[PDB]
Amino acid sequence: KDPGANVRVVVRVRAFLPRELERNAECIVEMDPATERTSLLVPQLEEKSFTFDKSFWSHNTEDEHYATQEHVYDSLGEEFLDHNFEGYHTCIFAYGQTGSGKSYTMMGTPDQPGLIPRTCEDLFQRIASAQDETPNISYNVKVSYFEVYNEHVRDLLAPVVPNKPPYYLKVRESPTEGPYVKDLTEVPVRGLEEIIRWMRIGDGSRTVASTKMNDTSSRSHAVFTIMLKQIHTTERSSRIRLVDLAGSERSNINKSLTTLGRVIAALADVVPYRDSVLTWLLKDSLGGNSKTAMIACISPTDYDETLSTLRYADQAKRIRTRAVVNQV
Amino acid sequence: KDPGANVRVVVRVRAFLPRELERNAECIVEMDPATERTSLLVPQLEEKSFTFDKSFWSHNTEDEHYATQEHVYDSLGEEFLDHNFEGYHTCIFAYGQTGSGKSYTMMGTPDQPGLIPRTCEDLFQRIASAQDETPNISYNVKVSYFEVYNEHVRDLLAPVVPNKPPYYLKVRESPTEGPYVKDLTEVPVRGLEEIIRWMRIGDGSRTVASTKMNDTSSRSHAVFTIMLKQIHTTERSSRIRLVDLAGSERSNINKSLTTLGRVIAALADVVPYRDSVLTWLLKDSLGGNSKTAMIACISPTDYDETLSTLRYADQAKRIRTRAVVNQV
Ligand SMILES: Nc1ncnc2c1ncn2[C@@H]1O[C@H](COP(=O)(O)OP(=O)(O)O)[C@@H](O)[C@H]1O
Ligand SMILES: Nc1ncnc2c1ncn2[C@@H]1O[C@H](COP(=O)(O)OP(=O)(O)O)[C@@H](O)[C@H]1O
Ligand SMILES: [Mg+2]
Ligand SMILES: [Mg+2]
Repeated sequence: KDPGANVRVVVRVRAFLPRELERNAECIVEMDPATERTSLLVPQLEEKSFTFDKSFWSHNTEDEHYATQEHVYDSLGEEFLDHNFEGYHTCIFAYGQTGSGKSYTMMGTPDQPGLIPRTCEDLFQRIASAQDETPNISYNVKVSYFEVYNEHVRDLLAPVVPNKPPYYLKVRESPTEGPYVKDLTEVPVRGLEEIIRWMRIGDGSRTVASTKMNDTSSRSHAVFTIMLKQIHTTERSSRIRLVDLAGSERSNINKSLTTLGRVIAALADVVPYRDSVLTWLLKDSLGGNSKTAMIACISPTDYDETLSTLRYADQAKRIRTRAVVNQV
Repeated sequence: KDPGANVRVVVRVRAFLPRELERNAECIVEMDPATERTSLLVPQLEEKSFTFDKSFWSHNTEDEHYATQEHVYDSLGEEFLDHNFEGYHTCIFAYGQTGSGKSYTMMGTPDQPGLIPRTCEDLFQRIASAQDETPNISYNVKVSYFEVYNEHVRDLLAPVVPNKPPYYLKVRESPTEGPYVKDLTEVPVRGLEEIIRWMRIGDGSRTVASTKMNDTSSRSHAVFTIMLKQIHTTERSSRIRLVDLAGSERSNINKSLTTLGRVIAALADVVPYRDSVLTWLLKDSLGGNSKTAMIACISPTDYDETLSTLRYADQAKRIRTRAVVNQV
């Protein structure tokens, strides 16, 4: 009786890590194959159940209801890509503690490819296939990619130059298409190959964690975005926003990830979109004209951290967006 | 009775892949903890033993003689770094079929770090520690990084620009310090953090495979090189060469990896160094002034492809280099 999309919410518990494996480390998450339910168990102060649009069990290979990367795409990813081609603005963000599997989910591995390349691959096949199915229609892909870190935005695709003075982009406002980053490089991409190249580039340009030997900063959020324009004399374009958020564990190096929580809170139970760069840039995706999905990633061992992730996810089911179809 | 270093040869069999795992896929490699022996078994035309400087069993976690990434470094990597700081030119190359674990070994994972970052970390700790142990001495690190692909050399650290006309560097010859790449960017690096940044950049700049969704070209060789200069009014520099070769399976897109074989062959049982770009640039690491290691990577399932890798590794034991200590 009103037109609002609910934020699609989905959880994915990952497999034990060698570190934990070592410890005969306990597992405190259970997902029902049938009901889409996730249960936080009590390790040997209480047991909690939740229901989500999907509860992805990616914790044990040999389980009957195991959820592969392909299976995650096939549920969430693909359907959202449909919406994009039907001219919706899409947005999927991975949220959860560091090491919960946000990056694995979104990006995955060379031979374990996650949401993003999946989408890319899917996308281009469609375009290719929509040649002789619909020859008076044709497509046009640009990709852009940036991370926020310490309330600073940097263009992950921009060339980088030794004796580095790291260079930050400005955030400004389309009176019609929301907030955006002033001057972010957007790169026309003709194929999978080309796209997944710029993906790889941008990626190795992220902030390096100094805590691991060899990692991306656990406190950097990254936004990969595919703008997709369909031309028929007349054309319209949708934009695919795909986000790998900074870990959630219990300018300021924090502001963004914490005030994000404040937003989701506002939108369920003045939304403080502008109290942070990330939330301001995603203002539209979290309540503007966006078909939007949250993927709560959870560790199978961490009790309070998982309980938090879950609480948010639960709270985020209540958010409603005003998702439309674009045209010019 | 003559001063030649033997090429150090080492092999590492990796764990099954999920794909193989699926198949109850057979395992045909066996390493003796005690003797450094590797045996190619007969699947259920013959059984073949070999001995190497080390035979790394990285195929099953719960095994008593399992070889971690850390343990691979602690054998090969460290000793070699020692040689570097003593002023030797080092070079370690990974060789084997695609998917054998070359990249995993050399580079590894964010939380599975291989040879390279390990080396970088070790290196910088030494320098840090050699502050107040030896304050009249101090160090100076530059990193450079390039891949060869289709007999083309490209500067993986050079900035890259949209509407990309991919840009190839030239090969010219130091009448004194061998072959080298004319104008390759070398980047002074002040810390672990700085170096492993530039590693990540260069990396995401490699050629994209179009066979996988999301991968580096199985046919690109990458040469990561750390030039380390020790200053005392007087200084000298050694260079660490770390190589992730193109796979070995059954300008021309092949020339390099195949004529490499022809070289190793020449040096054991006119060495055709210049018949390819790769072998010409490594001319020096393969028989010049270089302490040098080969790491043969092998799949635990692939019979002929492993037998070939092994054949070469066996043959490479015979190579002797003319490894010195440098000074100016
Ligand atoms: N769903 C999964 N199943 C098995 N292993 C996983 C899964 N997700 C992540 N991993 C592994 O766990 C580690 C942490 O994953 P990562 O995606 O970096 O977490 P985060 O992005 O939250 O830091 C990585 O080694 C990753 O490969
Ligand atoms: N030693 C190992 N133990 C367990 N898994 C491995 C090992 N080496 C490689 N793998 C996995 O096998 C796959 C192929 O490894 P990779 O290094 O890419 O081989 P190559 O570089 O020869 O293509 C990767 O997913 C890698 O993470
Ligand atoms: Mg991550
Ligand atoms: Mg590789």
